[PDB]
Amino acid sequence: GSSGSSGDIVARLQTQASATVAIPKEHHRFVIGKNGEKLQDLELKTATKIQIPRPDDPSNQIKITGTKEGIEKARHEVLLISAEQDKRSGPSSG
Repeated sequence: GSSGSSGDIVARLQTQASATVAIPKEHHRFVIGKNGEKLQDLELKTATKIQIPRPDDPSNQIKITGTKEGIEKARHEVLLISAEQDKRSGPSSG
């Protein structure tokens, strides 16, 4: 037992929310893609509005807006990737 017990509290879905993910500017790239395809796929697959801060801005937290399910998908992916980096081992070859 580590996670779960999501539960569901009676709540309408006639609104829009927005969340953020605190990550290092070094991982922001791993979310955008080698040339700039990753972010694209995410924005679509999740159908959310991802917004990454400039490489000179003191803001290293990404913004995700959309459907409770959409933002979640992007938040779960953006985190999974950024997390793996933290558990790195050596010189990522390839």
